[PDB]
Amino acid sequence: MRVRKRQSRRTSTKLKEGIKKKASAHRKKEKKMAKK
Amino acid sequence: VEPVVVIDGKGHLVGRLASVVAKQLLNGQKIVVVRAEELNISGEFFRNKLKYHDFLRKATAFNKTRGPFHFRAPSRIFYKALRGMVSHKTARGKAALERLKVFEGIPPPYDKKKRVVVPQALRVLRLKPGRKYTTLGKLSTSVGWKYEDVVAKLEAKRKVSSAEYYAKKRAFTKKVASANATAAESDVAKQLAALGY
Amino acid sequence: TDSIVKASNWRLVEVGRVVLIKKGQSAGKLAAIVEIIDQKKVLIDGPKAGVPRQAINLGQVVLTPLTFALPRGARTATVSKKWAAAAVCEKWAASSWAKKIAQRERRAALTDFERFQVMVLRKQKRYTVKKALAKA
Amino acid sequence: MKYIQTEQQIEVPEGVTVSIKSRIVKVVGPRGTLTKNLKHIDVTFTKVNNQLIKVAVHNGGRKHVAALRTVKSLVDNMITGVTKGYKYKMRYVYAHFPINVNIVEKDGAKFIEVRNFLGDKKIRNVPVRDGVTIEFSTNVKDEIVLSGNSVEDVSQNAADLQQICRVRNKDIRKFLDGIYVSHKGFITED
Amino acid sequence: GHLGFLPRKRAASIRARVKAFPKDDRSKPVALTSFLGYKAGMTTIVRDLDRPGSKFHKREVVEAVTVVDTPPVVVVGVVGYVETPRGLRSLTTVWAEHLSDEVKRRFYKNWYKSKKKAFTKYSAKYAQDGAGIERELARIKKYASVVRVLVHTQIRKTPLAQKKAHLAEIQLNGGSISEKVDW
Amino acid sequence: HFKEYQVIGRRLPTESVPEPKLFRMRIFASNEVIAKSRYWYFLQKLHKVKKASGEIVSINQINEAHPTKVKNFGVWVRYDSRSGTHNMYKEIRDVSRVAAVETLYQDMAARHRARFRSIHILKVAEIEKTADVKRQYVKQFLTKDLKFPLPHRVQKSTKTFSYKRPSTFY
RNA sequence: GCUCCACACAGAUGGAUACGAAUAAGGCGUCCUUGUGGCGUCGCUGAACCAUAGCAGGCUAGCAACGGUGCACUUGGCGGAAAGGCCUUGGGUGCUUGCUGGCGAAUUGCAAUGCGUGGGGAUAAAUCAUUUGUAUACGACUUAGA
RNA sequence: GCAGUCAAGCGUUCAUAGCGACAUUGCUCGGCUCUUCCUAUCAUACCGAAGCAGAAUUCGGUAA
RNA sequence: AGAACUGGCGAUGCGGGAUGAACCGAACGUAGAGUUAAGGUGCCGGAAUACACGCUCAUCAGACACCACAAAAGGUGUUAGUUCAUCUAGACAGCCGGACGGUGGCCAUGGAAGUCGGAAUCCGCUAAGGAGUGUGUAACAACUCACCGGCCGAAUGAACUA
RNA sequence: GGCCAGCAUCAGUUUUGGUGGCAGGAUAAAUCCAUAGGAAUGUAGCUUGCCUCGGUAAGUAUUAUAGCCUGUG
Repeated sequence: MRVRKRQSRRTSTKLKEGIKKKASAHRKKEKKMAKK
Repeated sequence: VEPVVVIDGKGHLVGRLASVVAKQLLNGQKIVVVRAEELNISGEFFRNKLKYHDFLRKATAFNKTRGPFHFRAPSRIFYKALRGMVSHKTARGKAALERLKVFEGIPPPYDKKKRVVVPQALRVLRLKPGRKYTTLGKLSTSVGWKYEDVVAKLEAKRKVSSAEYYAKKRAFTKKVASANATAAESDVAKQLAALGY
Repeated sequence: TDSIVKASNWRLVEVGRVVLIKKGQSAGKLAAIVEIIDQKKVLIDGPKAGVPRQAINLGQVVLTPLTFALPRGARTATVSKKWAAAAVCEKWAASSWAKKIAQRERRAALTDFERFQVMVLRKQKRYTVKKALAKA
Repeated sequence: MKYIQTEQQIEVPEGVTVSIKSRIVKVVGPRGTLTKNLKHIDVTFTKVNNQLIKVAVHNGGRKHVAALRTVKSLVDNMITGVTKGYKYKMRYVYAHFPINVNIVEKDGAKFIEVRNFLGDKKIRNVPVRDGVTIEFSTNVKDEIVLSGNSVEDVSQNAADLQQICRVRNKDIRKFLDGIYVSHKGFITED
Repeated sequence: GHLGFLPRKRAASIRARVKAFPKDDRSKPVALTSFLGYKAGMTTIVRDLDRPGSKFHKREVVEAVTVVDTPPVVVVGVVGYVETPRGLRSLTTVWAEHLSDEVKRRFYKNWYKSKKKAFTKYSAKYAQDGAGIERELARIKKYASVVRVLVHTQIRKTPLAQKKAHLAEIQLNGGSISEKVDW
Repeated sequence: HFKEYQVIGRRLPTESVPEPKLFRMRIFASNEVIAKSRYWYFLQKLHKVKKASGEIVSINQINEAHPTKVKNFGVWVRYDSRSGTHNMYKEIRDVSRVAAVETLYQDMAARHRARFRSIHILKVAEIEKTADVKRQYVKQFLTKDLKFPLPHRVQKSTKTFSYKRPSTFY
C-alpha cells in the first residue's frame, strides 16, 4: 500500500527547551496548589 | 591474520555483522561477506518489510533520480547497513570500503576457500530462542529483488559439487587418521606424547 | 513398527553433578553441585581440588558429563567421602576433555629447546607416516 | 512464572507407530502415513515406553507453554487421523435453482465443479488437496462426503467448498442457498 | 503528459532494439519470435465483418492499414546467454563464415576507403574440420539458458538507397536448447 | 554488595533523664556510613526524634550464622511508589541474608522501579519447615531429586572469527 | 596492433586450511531390518590443523625406504556466478631434516629493516571535406563515394 | 454553560475540613491558471451493519 | 503579573550536551609527562558487542529532559503486588440430570401460561429451584442459566495497585 | 667536537605487576570435630495394595545399610 507519513523523533531545540519551561511552570502551579 | 577473510554471512545479524566488518576494515583488513541472502535480521517479517518500505518512500521530491538510491539485492541491502557505519565521505573511508566485498551466494575463487563466521553476530547465539527473525532473502524479494530463484538454483548446485569434494575429503582424512593411529607407540611417537603433539 | 523418538540429551543440573569452574580464584578446578539454589545459582564444593564451598553462578561454571551419588546439602566431609568412593577424579582424568586441558598446559610450559625437539620428532613422524600412505 | 518443566502425554494405540527426529513426525499405521513439520515450535519429545510420548518445554513463559499443548493436540490429531480417519458430510440446499456438483479431472487436478448455484453461469472450481477423497452419499439427496487422513486437508477443503458459494449482495435470512458442513466425524465408528 | 515515456530524449539508433521477448515453452517446436523489415506505406481496405455481438455483424467496414516491406531475413549467427544474478551475460557468439557485402558494410562507418578486411581471420579460423567452431557450439549448448539468432535484412531487394543492412538479435521459443543451437 | 549492621541510639543523655531506652535495629547497607544515615532516617519515621538529639552508641557487622546452608527466606517489604506506600511479601531461596536482600533490591528495581531510598526492609525470616513455603516459584525447587537441564548454551568467544559453526549442546 | 632505430626503469614478509542443514540439536565411526534405523564416540573454541631444523639456508660422504616435495614436459576429465582455476595420467629432473658423518661461517668489531618514450616503415581502422535527409539551433545522428 | 442528582476514590485519621469523571435533570478582499502534496474520500474498487423482497438507498470500514 | 535576594551572560577562551545566547564541566603564559571533571565505551568515535539481577515485542517501539502536554481512560498484551473470597464436608472448567407444585398469581385483551407490558413479587416442598436469565410460539410447549445434585480431582475466583 | 643513537648505574614525577609480615571483627562469621534434641521434599527396614517376573504406588519407620536441621562446647 501507499505507506503514509511517519512522525519524527527528532525533538527540535525550541521544543526541547520549551518542554523545560512548561515543566517548571507545572512545578510553580503544584507548589501553590499544595498550600490550599 | 590472513590476507583476506571470507565471512559466511548466513544466519548472521546484519547490524552486529556490519559493525564487526566495518571496524575490521578501517583497520585495513580485507573482507568478503558471502551468502548474503541467507543473512538475517531481527523481528517478525512484515515488521522489517514495513520498515524498509518506509525507507523506499524517501525520494528527492522534485527529481527522484537524485535522491536515496534504494537497493534491493541482499548484498546492497547489507552494504548500506555497513556503509552508514563508516565515515564514507572522507578519504580514509573510501579507502576502507574499497577493501570490502559483498556477494549474494558464493562464487569463485571464494567457493574453493575457507569461510569464517562472526560469533558476536551469530543469530543462534545472540537471539533468544523463540523470537521471530526475518531472513534477508525474503525481505529482498518482496520489495524488488528478482534473482532469488536463480541464486537458489545456482546455490543448490554449488553445494553438490561441494558435498562430493568433501566425501572425497572425509575419506582421505580417515586414511591418514588410521595410518597415524598405527604409528603410535614408536619411540618418536611415545616421546611426542610427553611433549603434547 | 517402533516409535523411535530421539533424543536431545543434555547435561542436567542436579545434586551430584560434577562441574568445572571457568573463571575466578579457583578457575579450572572440579567441584560438585551440592544443592541447587535457583535457575542461575548453584552450591558447589570440591575439597580434593581445593575449591571452598560457595554459591556460584552457572555463568561462572560449565557442567561436565560425569555424575555421582551425593545426598543433598552435603557438608565438605560428606562431599569428600562420596568424591573418593566414586573416584570421579580418575574418571575425569580418563576423559578426552581433561587430556585436552593438560595438552594445552603441556604446550604452554614448553622450553624453546623442547619445542625444537618437537620440530625434529614431527619431521621423523612425518617421514614414516608419508611412507605409510601412498601404499593403500 | 517461568515453569521449570511442563509436559503432556501423547497416548499411542497398538496400530500406529511414531517416528520423530528433530521436529518431524511420522504416524505410520493402518490407513496410511502422516507427516508434519514442527521446527517452529521449540519442544522436546520423549518416548517413555513405546506406547506413550512426552512433549517437554523447559524454561517457558506463558507464550511458550501455550505452544506446548498445541503440539500434543496436532500429533494426536495425526494419530486419530490414521486410526479412525476423518469424514466430513456436506449437505447443499437450494430454493429454486438445482445446484449441480460434479468432480472433473483437468490436467490431473481433480477439481470440484459447482454449477448452477442460485442460477449462475460461472462454474466454480475447487481444488482437491492431496489426501482427501470425495464420494457422494447414496440414498440421501443433496450430500457430498469429504474423507481422508489429515484434519487440515479435509476441513480446509470443506471450508473452501462453502466459501465459493457466498450469497453476494443479498439477504442471509431469505436466501438459504449454499453448501454446508452438516456433520464432522470419523470414518470408522466405534 | 505521460511520465512513463521519460526521459523524452533522442534514441540511441534508428533501429530500436526489442526490450522484452515472448516467454518460452519447452515442448513447442523451434520458431522465430520477432521479425524485422522496413515500414513504408499506408493504404485503405474494405472487409465484411464477422464479429458477432457488434452493430456491424454481417456488414462491411472500411479501414486504414499499413504496408511494411519485409525482404526474407538472412541468418548470419547465434548468441547464447547464461542466467546470472546480474541479469544475462553473453558468453559466446558464433557467425556464418561467409557473410554478405551488406553486413561487412555494417561493420564500417566509411565503406569505400577500407581494405574490406572484416572476417578474414575468422573465416580462416573455420578453415579445417571445424574443431574450434564445434567447440564454441558445444560451449553454447552446454551452458546458455537462452539462445538468440543473429540475422540481417536484405537491403538491396528493398528500393532504399542505403546499401547497409541492419544486424539484429532474435530469441527462439522452441524448447530444448539443443534444438535451438542446431536449428 | 551488602552488609548487615546492628545500629543503636538512645537520644543524648541530659539532666533529669539518664540512660534512655537504646533503640536497636538491623540495617542492610554497603558500608558503615550509609547504615548510620539510614538508621537516623528510620528513627525520624518510627517516632518524633532528630539526628542532633541522639547518638550512635554501637555499630556492628552481623555476619551470617551458616553461610554454607541453603535457606528459604521470606522478606516483608514496604516501599514508596507512584502512589501511596504498600506492603509486599516476597519469598527468596538463598545461602545468606545479605545475598537474599541483594537479590530483592535488584528485583524491586526491576519489577517495580523502586530505588534504594524508597525500600523499607521490615523483617527477614527463615522459613524452617517446607510446605509452609507459600510462593510457588520457590516451592518449585523443593521437590524430591530435582534434575533439570540447561538447554541451549552460549559459548563465549575470545576472538572475532570462529572456524567451527558453534555447537550449542549441553 | 607488428617492425626498424635512439634512449629511459592506504601498506607482501609461514598457509584465505571450501560439505550442507539443524540449534528444543548436530558432526564422525561402525553395524544392520536401508531408515526421520540401532550401537559407539566427539564438541564445552582456531590455545586448532597443515606446513616449520641447512652461509636469508652453501658444499660434500653416506645409511634407510618407493615415501614427501620442487621444476618443467604431459593423458584427459572437470569448472560460466566474476568460469581464468580444480583434480588426474605418466617420463625426466633436482632436493629431502627419516637417520648418521664430513666441511664452510668470524673483522658486519656491544643495537641502527639489510616495464614507457620520438621518430621512421609496413597495414587495420576512425575523423575531416564531399554527398545524403529517415536527422537537424550548433553540436550530434543517418547516409552515400578509390 | 450554569445549578442540582447520583459518586471510583482521595481528603493530615476519614465520606459530614472539601474536591470529584461518564451520565443525567432542569428552559434555550475575490478570482484567473498551472505544478506538487495531504486524507479528514464526493465518485470510481472491494467489504460490514440496516424491514436490506427486487431496484433504489442510509450509516459505517479499507482505500489517494 | 510586582518586589527582594541570588547566580549566568555580558569584558571569557577551552572539554562536553550530534548542532546552538543563557544546559553540564571548567584559576587561559610557552611545552613535556601523569590524573581526572561533565559526558561517555556497537560502528561512525578515543574507550567493555564488560559483568550481574530483572522488565519490555511496539502495523512506523524506545533511547526524552522539575517523569510536563494531549492523560482521564480503554485493552481477552505481559510481569509483579494488595484486599477480600472459595477449596479433598471435593476449588474453577467441563458435559449428565433435576431445575417442582399453589400457579395459566391480579389487572390487562383478540391472543400474553416467567420471558409485549402496569403494581406488589407471597406461600409451600426440598438437595435446590426467581410470580423467572435470555432464545422461542399468535398463545402454549421446548431449550437455556442461577440454584442444586452425579462422575472429574488441586488449585482456583473477584475487586483494586504498580 | 659536531648529528644521531644503544646499554649500565643513578635522581625527580608517574604507571603497572609479584611476594612477605602484622593488626582489627562474634579475638571474623564459616567449614571441621565432639555432644543433645527435631522433622523430611522420609532413610534403610517393616506392613499393604496389583501388576511385565519386581516395580511402583499408601501407611509406619527418626537414619537403621542415605542424609539434613537446630542447640551447646
